[PDB]
Amino acid sequence: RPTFYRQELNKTIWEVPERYQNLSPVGSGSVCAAFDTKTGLRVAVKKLSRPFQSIIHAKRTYRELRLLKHMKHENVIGLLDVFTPARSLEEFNDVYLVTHLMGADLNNIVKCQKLTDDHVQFLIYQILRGLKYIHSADIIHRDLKPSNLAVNEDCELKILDAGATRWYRAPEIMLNWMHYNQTVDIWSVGCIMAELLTGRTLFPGTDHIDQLKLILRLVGTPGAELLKKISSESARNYIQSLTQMPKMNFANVFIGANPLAVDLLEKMLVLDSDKRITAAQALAHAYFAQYHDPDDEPVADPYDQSFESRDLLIDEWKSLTYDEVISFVPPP
Ligand SMILES: Cn1nc(C(C)(C)C)cc1NC(=O)Nc1ccc(Cl)cc1
Ligand SMILES: CCCCCCCCO[C@@H]1O[C@H](CO)[C@@H](O)[C@H](O)[C@H]1O
Repeated sequence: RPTFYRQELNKTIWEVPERYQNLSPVGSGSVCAAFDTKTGLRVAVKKLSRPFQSIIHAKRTYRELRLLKHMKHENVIGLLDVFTPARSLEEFNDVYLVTHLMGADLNNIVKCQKLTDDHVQFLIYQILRGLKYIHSADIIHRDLKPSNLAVNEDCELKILDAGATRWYRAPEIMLNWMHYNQTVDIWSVGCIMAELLTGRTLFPGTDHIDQLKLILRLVGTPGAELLKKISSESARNYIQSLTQMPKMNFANVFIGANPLAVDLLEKMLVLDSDKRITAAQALAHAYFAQYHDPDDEPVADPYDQSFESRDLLIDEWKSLTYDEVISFVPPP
């Protein structure tokens, strides 16, 4: 145990190792920017909010620590440190996570700077590279969106999950298909890419039903091959009565754009999730010829997520989370 110190920021009490100095809030879990003295770099410190209040909250805390500890990739958020002031399992009630401070997210970059095709290839390439890694650990993001993409002054990017919200969501998630293959994240990428190319939100729906309406206007109402696969009689009938929107020609939609960018978008923005390009396939697409290195697109170690099936007591999840804090080994 290093030495800790108390400070109040925005009516929140923060107890951190003296290692971390100059704390100033960035967001509300609550996040502070800090100076890491041992390494002399700026970091973000997140104080977990009510981590062990319910069984579901306690499992989320554990899930969050388990995940961040596992993520070891350039284009994915990584855990620099995890600490608790607690001297013992009985004293355990707060969790803090430490990661790189990246100065800005992808909205910010898009909403005032017009991006070149080269900017788009590089930024999307990095999202796909990080996604290949995420997906190889049998993890699905489910909420990919520009605010979950941190970007530095070299436009190097990492994927995170900080916790408008639905403009990037796969149509199957908004019909609560409740199965979801990993290509839901690829839908999200198509939406992000289109917006980097045009500077405009692809599907800026006002509410849930407007969202879907806008999606179908571009990609059309489901074709016969898709409808064939819908096991739910009600879902089928919901779908089949809506006016039968034709699939738009993307070349006629994304006018100024690289024909290779258009081809890739067509392969990502498919209603049928069985037919969407995977992260690994997308990396070898010609759009990214300048960036693609098949020997530098690493996959993750096996990730044991059997805890996901488990129904445990708050204090069990708490103890399990406490073990993970203790076993943490900081990066090189
Ligand atoms: C839950 N989750 N899932 C992922 C992915 C899927 C991107 C690996 C990442 C995370 N969690 C986070 O990204 N958590 C997090 C913690 C501290 C800060 Cl300052 C910012 C974010
Ligand atoms: C309004 C009509 C929207 C239909 C879009 C949903 C089609 C998504 O695609 C479906 O996703 C499932 C994964 O969850 C798979 O099991 C199916 O095989 C696949 O076709």
